[PDB]
Amino acid sequence: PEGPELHLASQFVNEACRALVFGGCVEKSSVSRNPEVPFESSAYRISASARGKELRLILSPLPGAQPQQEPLALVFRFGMSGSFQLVPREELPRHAHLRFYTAPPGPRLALCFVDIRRFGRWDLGGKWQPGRGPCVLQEYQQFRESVLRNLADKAFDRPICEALLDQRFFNGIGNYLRAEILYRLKIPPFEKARSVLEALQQSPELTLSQKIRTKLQNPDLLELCHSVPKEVVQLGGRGYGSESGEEDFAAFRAWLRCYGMPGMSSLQDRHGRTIWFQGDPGPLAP
Repeated sequence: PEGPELHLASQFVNEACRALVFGGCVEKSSVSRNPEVPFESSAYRISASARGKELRLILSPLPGAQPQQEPLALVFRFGMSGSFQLVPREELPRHAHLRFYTAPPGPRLALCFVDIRRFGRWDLGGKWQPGRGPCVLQEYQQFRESVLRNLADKAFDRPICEALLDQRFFNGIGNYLRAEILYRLKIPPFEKARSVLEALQQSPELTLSQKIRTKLQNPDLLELCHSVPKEVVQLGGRGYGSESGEEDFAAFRAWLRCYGMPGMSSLQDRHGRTIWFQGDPGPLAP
């Protein structure tokens, strides 16, 4: 999954859970190879945030809850089939591998991490993955600066379509977004990454008037690494976790200009991931 989905999933969790009280233990399926979550509280609130391709839950005991329990953070990576679902307690999905149950009063519900393929992962603690860079959606200025300061890194000797998947520098960008972003600027996917980005490197250097004149109609690649996934977010509304998936995917399908589209070219990169593009593949093409 890519950054827009993580963000939209966090939004869903937070808003669905804002007034719910959970209670008891956190239950893992026997089959899941992820870690048991040691946690017990009579009354706790669940909140979420996202950063790139990760989602962080925070489990926060409420006043007077027993036994004593510190807040506990958990960071998820969904994999191909992971999701969060809020379901009636008697309707637990088959492949609900981690579950949180509401306490009374009110209907008996379960927040579930669901994942048929079992490629999703969680770890104990709030820590984001070591080395994953700033989120392209939520941390744009730090993301941009981390790329520009580090352009001498060997990551930028690679073709731009491969560098766009390096999560140290483009946390949140995956295979559909790299296609869409490079297509907007018609940058060949196998141009050398540093050659594409060099001209951006060394705010209130240029004034707003000067940026309106020269930059507004000419967004750069790092700008688009933020704005293109923001389009998907806006498009997603509050559909995550609801019954609107058929309408939502039809809208997504219509939004794509390049990925998987008729007439576009495709090649395999060094990791066997398919890059979609129009026109010249660039000099470093296989």
